Amino acid sequence: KNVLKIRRRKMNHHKYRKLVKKT
Amino acid sequence: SRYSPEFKDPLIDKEYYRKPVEELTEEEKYVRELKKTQLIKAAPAGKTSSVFEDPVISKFTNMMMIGGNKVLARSLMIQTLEAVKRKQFEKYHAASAEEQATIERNPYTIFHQALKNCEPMIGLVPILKGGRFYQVPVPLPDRRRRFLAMKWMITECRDKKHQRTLMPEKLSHKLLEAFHNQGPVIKRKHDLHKMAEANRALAHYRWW
Amino acid sequence: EFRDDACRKEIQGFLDCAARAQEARKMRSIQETLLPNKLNKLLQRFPNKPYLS
Amino acid sequence: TEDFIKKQIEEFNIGKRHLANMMGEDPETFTQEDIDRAIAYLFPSGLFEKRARPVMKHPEQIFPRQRAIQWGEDGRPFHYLFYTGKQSYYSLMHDVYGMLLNLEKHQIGSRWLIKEELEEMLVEKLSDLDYMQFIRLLEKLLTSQCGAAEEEFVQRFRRSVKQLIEPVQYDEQGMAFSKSEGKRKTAKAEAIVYKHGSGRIKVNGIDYQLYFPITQDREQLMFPFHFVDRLGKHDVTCTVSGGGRSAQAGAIRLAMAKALCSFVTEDEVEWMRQAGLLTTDPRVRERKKPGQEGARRKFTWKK
RNA sequence: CCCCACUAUGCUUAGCCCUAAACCUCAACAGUUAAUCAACAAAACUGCUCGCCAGAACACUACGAGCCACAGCUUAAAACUCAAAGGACCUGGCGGUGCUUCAUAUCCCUCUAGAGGAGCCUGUUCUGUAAUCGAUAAACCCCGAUCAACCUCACCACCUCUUGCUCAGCCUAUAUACCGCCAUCUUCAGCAAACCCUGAUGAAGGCUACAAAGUAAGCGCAAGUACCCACGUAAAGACGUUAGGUCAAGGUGUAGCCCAUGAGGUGGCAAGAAAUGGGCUACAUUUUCUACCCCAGAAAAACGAUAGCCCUUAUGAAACUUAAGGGUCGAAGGUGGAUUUAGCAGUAAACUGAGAGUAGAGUGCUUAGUUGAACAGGGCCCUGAAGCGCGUACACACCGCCCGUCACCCUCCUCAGAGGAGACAAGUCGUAACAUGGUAAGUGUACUGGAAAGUGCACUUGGACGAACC
Ligand SMILES: [K+]
Ligand SMILES: [Mg+2]
Ligand SMILES: [Mg+2]
Ligand SMILES: [Mg+2]
Ligand SMILES: [Mg+2]
Ligand SMILES: [Mg+2]
Ligand SMILES: [Mg+2]
Ligand SMILES: [Mg+2]
Ligand SMILES: [Mg+2]
Ligand SMILES: [Mg+2]
Ligand SMILES: [Mg+2]
Ligand SMILES: [Mg+2]
Ligand SMILES: [Mg+2]
Ligand SMILES: [Mg+2]
Ligand SMILES: [Mg+2]
Ligand SMILES: [Mg+2]
Ligand SMILES: [Mg+2]
Ligand SMILES: [Mg+2]
Ligand SMILES: [Mg+2]
Ligand SMILES: [Mg+2]
Ligand SMILES: [Mg+2]
Ligand SMILES: [Mg+2]
Ligand SMILES: [Mg+2]
Ligand SMILES: [Mg+2]
Ligand SMILES: [Mg+2]
Ligand SMILES: [Mg+2]
Repeated sequence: KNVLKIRRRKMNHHKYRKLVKKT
Repeated sequence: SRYSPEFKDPLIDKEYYRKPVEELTEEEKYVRELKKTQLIKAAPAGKTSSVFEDPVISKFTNMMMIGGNKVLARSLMIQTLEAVKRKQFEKYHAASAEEQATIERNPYTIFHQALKNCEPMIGLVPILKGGRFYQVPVPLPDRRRRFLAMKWMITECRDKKHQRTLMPEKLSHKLLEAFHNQGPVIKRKHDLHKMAEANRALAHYRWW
Repeated sequence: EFRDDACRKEIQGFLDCAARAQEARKMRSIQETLLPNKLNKLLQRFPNKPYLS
Repeated sequence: TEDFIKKQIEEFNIGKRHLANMMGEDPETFTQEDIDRAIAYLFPSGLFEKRARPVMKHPEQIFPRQRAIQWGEDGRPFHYLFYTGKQSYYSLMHDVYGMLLNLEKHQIGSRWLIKEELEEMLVEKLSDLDYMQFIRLLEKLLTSQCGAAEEEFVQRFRRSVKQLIEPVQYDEQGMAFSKSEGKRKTAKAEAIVYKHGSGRIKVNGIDYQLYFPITQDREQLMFPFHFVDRLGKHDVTCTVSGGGRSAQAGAIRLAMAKALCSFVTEDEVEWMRQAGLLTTDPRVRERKKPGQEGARRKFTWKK
């Protein structure tokens, strides 16, 4: 199987961690 | 090629055909009997059975030819041989009997030995290991060695450093220098050998 | 100083060894020519049957 | 079909009689060669392809061999190997195998017919590998000490596979000579070589050293005589037209060699042929082709 | 990413933390192998029990709650949005894709002659003008043109005619409607109707010669044919690819003008700031001039224009603007950088004719002939080919798809204004993911960085390692 769902989740998590760091 | 693959190059050699039948091994007799029923290419207009024929000089003339001027190339070759012979005769006459024994006057021998001296033993070839080509040293087969010697001779004679000096005299002088193991052609052979030695460390880059 | 006159022996050895190398290449090529092709023919004759019949 | 071919044969007989009447020849002794000549005269066609030209041949030669129906009214095929689809080929293979079994139990003149010939014999379409299999089997049969009983069969599949010395003529003064011709490029040379002479060679009425001031051409003239060790033994009168100096020299060389063949022994003639002194150089100028600089030179490519 | 140094950290003790692609992605227990089974994967099921699931995204998120956790973990929504998202396969394209064998003037080296440097001829782009059009990567660029002074001419300026040479006309748009004729792979050998079989009767696939499901008309190759052989060169070269070229050969569908986008007359541009493609001439001593067509004599700092200027002649009604000849001048240049073209033999190279077309006109094209070579042996980085495979998120098919930041607007949610999500929607910086995606990808966690993301530690294959010995 491809990892497109995992990639979507990875981007979500990365953006969330970045936002938490920012604020 | 207007000749079908069944055509074989002729063998122009009087001694080969005049060889006694009893002196022929079974394979040689088989070869002759087979050739008795094989198509043969017509003899090219360059080589004959003449006893004065010299394949090396013929090839040198061909290499010296420019634009199909066989007459002019042969003229230059014969003029060079005559000049070499005249210079050697002059040295022989002007030289004392002690060194007259060693002084050579055969232009054909002088030419053969000059080319042999010019022959390079090792050349530089691009060899590739991993995706990069390097000027790896490599032995040069006999054909390549002879060709390189002849081409170096011809190019050095053709250089523009010698002005108003006709090719006969230029080539005679260069051939004499090579015979005596000197001159720009031998210098070029030594430069090739020096570069090969300098890149000796890359020998393993060769795979064959 | 790259004067072959007094290096004649080593130069002749090098040339003979190069000629022997080419001869060895030729003999090795002809000798190489069980072969994978023949072995694949044999395996085709007796194929693996990972299914039923 | 068979009835169609029979009607065609009747038509051909009637038409052959009619054509014989037309040409005035005897209908009885009218042969296929006569029919072909008469048709070529009456229907002149310049079409290069001979097959495209008018033809009035026997229906047997015209129509292809049609395979007859392979079963009877009851539907049962005739040959027990019918269902193989290659009954004739496999019958031949079966017979060869039987002969090989019997042989095993008991104990430059021809070639093997081509696959097309075998197909024609078997009125069936074969394959390269089928042909190779059959040829291997036949070769095994040949090697297996095939006697007359087997050789009679084998030969059904076998297909059968030196300079022409000129006659020596005599001049008015009784001197013997030989005349020959040779062409090189555009040069054509006719050479007359006398049996006895002092080596003189007169080309176009001119001495050879004057006609061919080029050492290469003089060497080419020398090459045949020098090869057979007959320098100074023969006089030559040559006439060469067309081409340049080198083409003329080559043509004269070929003509002289061919003429001298009449005066050298057969072994010497064969040696000359092996040396290539009797082969007509087929190398001629290659025509220029449109859209390119020369015969092979192409116009400078512009990426 | 690669190299070096070094810290947290990996280690021990005592506590925390409580997360993994924590996956053998296959729950515990008992049983069966019988009548199989969407695909793939690790064969199909039966009974019983618990846990969990009910379109995607929002979302490993907000809020609430619990916790030694204070940028955390567990549980976990809704609103707005969409008609899809997804899983497994088949065919193709592609792979900075693997093994093997190769390219035969061919991909690299190797051989010869060139271009890339100079002048000139010519084409094109750009500029210029009132002053055509078309080709324009291989497959345009001495190309339509085997040819432009007027004509040709379709262009521009001005003038003139209107049932007009035509039972009108249009060189007006559309080659992305076409016929016609072709370029291209093709320096290929395959395209194949009609049947049969396999796959559970899915898209699809169809071979092993000691043969295992293919048979095949037809087209092509081949064969046959022209030239000088049976060799070679021509010719031929299918089905398809590039909506490749041509509406300007002509015809033609559609559309458009009809006192003009039609027709006729006079005159006129068709040049060079400059770049670039092809060719010719050269740079000379294997050369230059002469005689001859190859046994010579002079030249040699001169060699070198087919350009420039003047004159004459040829054609024409018209010549400074076309050609030839002569005179005059003696210019740049001194064998050319990376790069690049062609050639396997009567070839490359050099030289000499003839022809098509014109009244005349090319250094262009077609073609005949002469002299006439060198290398042809090694290999697979780049180009490519075939076979056998592998991967695939591409299918407009890698000139693809696609991720994130920054600013471009509308809806919803949380919120003291600001954030988050989604959509609309064109950009900027990268090229992170999909091929070994050019550093395999990803999970947990920590640090770091415009940004996709980099790295450390452990884990997963949802990668491969080419699957006898070498
Ligand atoms: K150049
Ligand atoms: Mg997201
Ligand atoms: Mg584990
Ligand atoms: Mg988590
Ligand atoms: Mg949370
Ligand atoms: Mg909370
Ligand atoms: Mg090439
Ligand atoms: Mg130039
Ligand atoms: Mg134009
Ligand atoms: Mg255009
Ligand atoms: Mg006009
Ligand atoms: Mg005009
Ligand atoms: Mg008009
Ligand atoms: Mg088109
Ligand atoms: Mg052709
Ligand atoms: Mg053909
Ligand atoms: Mg188009
Ligand atoms: Mg167009
Ligand atoms: Mg008009
Ligand atoms: Mg002039
Ligand atoms: Mg006049
Ligand atoms: Mg001068
Ligand atoms: Mg990337
Ligand atoms: Mg990567
Ligand atoms: Mg990682
Ligand atoms: Mg870092």
